[PDB]
Amino acid sequence: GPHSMRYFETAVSRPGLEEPRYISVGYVDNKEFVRFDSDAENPRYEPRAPWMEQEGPEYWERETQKAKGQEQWFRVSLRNLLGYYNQSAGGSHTLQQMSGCDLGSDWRLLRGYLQFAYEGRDYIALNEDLKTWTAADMAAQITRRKWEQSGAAEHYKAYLEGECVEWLHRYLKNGNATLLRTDSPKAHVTHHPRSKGEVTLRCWALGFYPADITLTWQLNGEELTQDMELVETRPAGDGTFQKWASVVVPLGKEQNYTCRVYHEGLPEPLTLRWEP
Amino acid sequence: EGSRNQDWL
Amino acid sequence: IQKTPQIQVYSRHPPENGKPNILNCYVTQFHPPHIEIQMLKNGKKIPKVEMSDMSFSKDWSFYILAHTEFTPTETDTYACRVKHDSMAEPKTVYWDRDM
Repeated sequence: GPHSMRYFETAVSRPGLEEPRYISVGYVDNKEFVRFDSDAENPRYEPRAPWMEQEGPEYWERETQKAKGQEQWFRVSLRNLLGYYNQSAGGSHTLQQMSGCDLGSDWRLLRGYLQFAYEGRDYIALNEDLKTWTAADMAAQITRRKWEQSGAAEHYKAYLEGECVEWLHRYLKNGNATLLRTDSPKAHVTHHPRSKGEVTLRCWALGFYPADITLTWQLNGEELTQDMELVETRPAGDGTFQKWASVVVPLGKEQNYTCRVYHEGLPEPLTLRWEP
Repeated sequence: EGSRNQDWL
Repeated sequence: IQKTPQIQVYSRHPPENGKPNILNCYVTQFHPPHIEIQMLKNGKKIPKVEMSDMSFSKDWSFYILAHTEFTPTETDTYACRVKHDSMAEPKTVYWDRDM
C-alpha cells in the first residue's frame, strides 16, 4: 500500500515568566519514530522505533538543532497570535503544526501537507497545489498576505517535494518489514440477555494492528448500521488495538444476525455468529 | 527529517 | 471552545477474577492538552500509573493512554477520574468488564 511521513509539532504557552513547551513527534507510516520534548532532562531528538538506532550521532545533532530553531519560531509565532486575536496576557494558548508526505506504493510523491492550528482550530494550510494558502479566520488573512509576500510556499514545496520524500525513502528501507506488521483481529460475540425478549449481541475484535477496522451487523444481508453501538477503536497497551460493536435483537433468533470484521491483515473478512 | 519553518506567523 | 474528553476504561486482556491483567484508561478528543488523570481502586488513587506521552490527532485533538497493573476481583471496583478545563466537575468512569 501507500506510505507517509508526518511531523506533529506543538507549542503550549502557559502564564508566567515561563517559556512555551515545544514538542515535536515524527511518524513514518503512522508509527511514532522520533520525538523531541523541550521539557526534557536533556532536550534532544530520541529514537522511538528500534530501526532508528541505525542513524549515527550526526543525524541527532542536526535534528535536535533543527528542533531548537523551530522552538524559537513557535515562540515568536505564539506572540504574534496573541496580538492578532487581541488576547490579553494570562491565557493558556496552543499552536499546532502538521507537515509531511504521502507516497503511493510506487514511492512516488502523492501529496504534501502543511497546516497550522491555533487553540485547536484550523488556522492556515498549504493547499495541495503547494503554492496557495487556505486561511480560516479573518486573523489568518494577515499571515496569508505576509506569506504570499515572502513566497513561503516555495520554501515548503521544496521541502515537501525533496527532503521529506528522500528521507522517507531512507526510513522505509531501514524500517523495511518492521512497519509492514499486521496482526489480524480475533473476533467473538458475547451474548447478553436483556429484559423484554431481547439480547444484546456484542461483536468484539481484539489484538489487531493497524487500528483501522470496520465491524458491521447484518440482519439478512441487510446492513444494520442503524441504531447499533460502536466504541472508538482503543489501544491495548501492547501494540495491538480493540473495538466492539453491538446490536439488540430477539434471543432465540441469533442465527438471523451476523457480524463481519474488515481488516488489512485478513485474507478476507471474518463472518461470525454467536456460538451457543 | 523535520522541516524548517520560514517567515513567522 | 475547549473540547470535552472521551474516556474509556477497560483491561488489556479479557478479564478473569483472580488473574493479573492491565487496566487501561484511554482519554481522547480534548483540548487544551493540559489534563489530569487518576486511576482509582475502590475510591483510592492507584500509585505507579504508566502514562503515555502527549499526542494529538489529525483533527488536532489530544489523547493519552493511562494504564496500571491490576487483578480484577468480584468486589473491587476500578475507575478513571479526569479533571480538565472543559468540565465543571471531574468525571469518573467505572471500569465495566463487559464494555
